[PDB]
Amino acid sequence: VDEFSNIRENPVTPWNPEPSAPVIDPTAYIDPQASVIGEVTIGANVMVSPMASIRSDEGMPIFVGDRSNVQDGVVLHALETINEEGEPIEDNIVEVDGKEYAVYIGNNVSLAHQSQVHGPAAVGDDTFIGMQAFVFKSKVGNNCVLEPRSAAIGVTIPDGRYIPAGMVVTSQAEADKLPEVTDDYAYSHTNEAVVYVNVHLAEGYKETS
Amino acid sequence: VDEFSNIRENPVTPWNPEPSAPVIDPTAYIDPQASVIGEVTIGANVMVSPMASIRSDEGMPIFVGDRSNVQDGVVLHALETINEEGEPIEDNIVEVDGKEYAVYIGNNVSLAHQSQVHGPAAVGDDTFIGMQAFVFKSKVGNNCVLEPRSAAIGVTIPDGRYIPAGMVVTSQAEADKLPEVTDDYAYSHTNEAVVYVNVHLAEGYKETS
Amino acid sequence: VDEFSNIRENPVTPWNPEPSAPVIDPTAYIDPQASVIGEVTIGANVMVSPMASIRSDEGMPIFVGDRSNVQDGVVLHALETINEEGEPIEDNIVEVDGKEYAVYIGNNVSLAHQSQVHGPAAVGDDTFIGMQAFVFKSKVGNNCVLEPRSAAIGVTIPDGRYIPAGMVVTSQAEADKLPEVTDDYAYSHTNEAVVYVNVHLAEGYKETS
Ligand SMILES: [Zn+2]
Ligand SMILES: [Zn+2]
Ligand SMILES: [Zn+2]
Repeated sequence: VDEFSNIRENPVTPWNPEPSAPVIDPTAYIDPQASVIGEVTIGANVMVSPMASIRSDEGMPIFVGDRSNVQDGVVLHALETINEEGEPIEDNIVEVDGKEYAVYIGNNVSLAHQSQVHGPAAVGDDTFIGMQAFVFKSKVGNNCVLEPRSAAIGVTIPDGRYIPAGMVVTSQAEADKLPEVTDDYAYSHTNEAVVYVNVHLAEGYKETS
Repeated sequence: VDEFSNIRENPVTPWNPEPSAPVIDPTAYIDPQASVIGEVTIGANVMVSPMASIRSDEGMPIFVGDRSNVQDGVVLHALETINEEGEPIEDNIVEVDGKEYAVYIGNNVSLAHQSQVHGPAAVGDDTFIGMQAFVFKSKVGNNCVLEPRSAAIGVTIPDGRYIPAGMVVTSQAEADKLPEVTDDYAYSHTNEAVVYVNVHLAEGYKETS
Repeated sequence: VDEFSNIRENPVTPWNPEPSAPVIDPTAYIDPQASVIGEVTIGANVMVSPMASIRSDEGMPIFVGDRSNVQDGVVLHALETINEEGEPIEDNIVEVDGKEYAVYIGNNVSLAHQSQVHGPAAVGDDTFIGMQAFVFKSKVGNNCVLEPRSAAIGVTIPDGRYIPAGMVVTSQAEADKLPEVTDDYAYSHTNEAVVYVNVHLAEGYKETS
């Protein structure tokens, strides 16, 4: 009757000679119905909600910074980062200040319910990635806001910008023209409130396990 | 090897002094791979499918009426409903005839696969919320239809209207102009059939547990 | 403390006199946190990822061909295929060369993370169904590409075409006009690489169980 572990090593594959187990800070809370697999780093005070799936078995590594949250049904996965010659595929590798990642999720970042960040991708600190939104082959700057159902594919979202709900951004020209987050923007304080809440949820939930 | 309960209390937090466990009608069926947490009310004959996540740990309470269904990977969650003074945040509280809710899902409502209703939100009786659709900060009337991939954010959808597939409705002006459901509309009988089916699935599945 | 099986029979219902258990090739890998229910056929070398839900309890049967993959949070489900007279509802039945299915997923097909194929539907061989995409009441040909967040509802996508990211195709006229996949198209080699990877992941993961 379905006996198993939800935090585990990635399997041996032609691009993964030696398996890795997730490296998770004692202060992070991983829901029992979340799945965390392979070459993953999870930082302090991170909340991982039911049904999230963080799978570092193809592209690796996948890093989630401190005080960030990975909400219900969020998926983190990436395109192959090493070839057949054990050759790093640089096109599928993201570089975040001297360190290489398949997926890099910064500090104080919110991955809201049912969103997905697929590598190669980087999401900078204090950014809110909206409900059902999508990031793939992109670098989202810090202090950004992806409204619900927006997407960034193959682009760089400059620091401090936002993507209106439903908008799919596929070109650098359009990413260059995004609106700026200002004090009066409707999602201007959303991330700070969410981060506050989720740090407190992680602690509350750690006291139930 | 991952030992746990999928129906459980919310954690103690600064806004939740005392934990609550879900209140679920004996005739509802909660799939073993669904997650139901915290201040939740689930009505009679409700079917909750694999991978759904109903989490009342921030905004609360979350109510699902009789004969409604919460399909695979559907997420129900809400913005904080109480502040730091144990102060009710009225902007994040929905009012459904004398009673206050973070998320209110009426009777005979279908939350189709991978949709999401995030509070503050109310969905009126006999409404079909389409596959992958999204409701957030909105009141959807009764006898409505959100086609697949449609969304209602920050609006009121009048009774008897529908939102074409893919359409993101963010303004009251646009919500005011939605088309009416008529006998010949393609989704006119969709909800009644779905409700019929899911009430019967709940009973069938209850006989397997 | 939540004791259960993730691969199981569908329940007895008015349209399902006798329950069926999934028929899964020994070489397929079904993640322990995936759910597979009812009248399902899973072919060889298929990888089913965490949080996927394949549920054949309404419309049936649901078939997934050899060397195909059903990624994280993907949902497969279908509209009722038999009435009250045990009457086959031909409108909700798809025909794939002499055999009838509620959902037919061909060989070497990739159902990428958080996508969904809802029957009646057929997806032809070597097609990539993008992240968060949607197929419902449609026949997607072989060698197609649904980019991330695209959708096909009520149409036939001819062989060798693609749907740009975010595009919702609801009419045969628009499906007739889709662009062709060519050697230089950005997703032209995507499916073959994904299929290669997932066949190898299935084998790797089978060696961990
Ligand atoms: Zn992937
Ligand atoms: Zn939420
Ligand atoms: Zn369905």
